[PDB]
Amino acid sequence: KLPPGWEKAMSRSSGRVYYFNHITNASQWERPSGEPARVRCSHLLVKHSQSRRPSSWRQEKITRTKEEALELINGYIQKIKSGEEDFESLASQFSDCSSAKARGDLGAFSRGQMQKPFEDASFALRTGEMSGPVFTDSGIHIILRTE
Ligand SMILES: Cc1nccn1-c1ccccc1N
Repeated sequence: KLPPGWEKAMSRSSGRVYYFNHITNASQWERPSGEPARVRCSHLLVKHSQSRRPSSWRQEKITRTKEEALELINGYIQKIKSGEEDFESLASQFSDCSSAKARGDLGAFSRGQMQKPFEDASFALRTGEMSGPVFTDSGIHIILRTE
């Protein structure tokens, strides 16, 4: 079939085939094109009441539900994909991570350093590709592979 991690899917609303990556939670209409020692990523984190540390520079007590966090992530993904908003702008304004002040940049990293779902998505993204919602003990991430 297609590159590993990817599967064919059917749009429930249009009937048109699309492609879904179960490692990055990315989805796209085009058939996907197709590992490095290190990747560089940015991310936009939305925490929730069950986050390992439910606090952030935005909010001393994060109280939103996981469902509310996922809805916020979904909305940010929509605006990034439509081009109304840039990833970096939304990360700076709304990421519950200290990296928000760096437009979400986390720098480069190897396997072994980040939380596993984040690492797997990061290394499965192509350069310049953005993830779907990625879930970790920290909360819910939108990941952008920059290198
Ligand atoms: C995938 C999903 N849909 C609604 C809520 N969540 C969710 C959010 C955070 C952690 C786990 C889960 N299941």
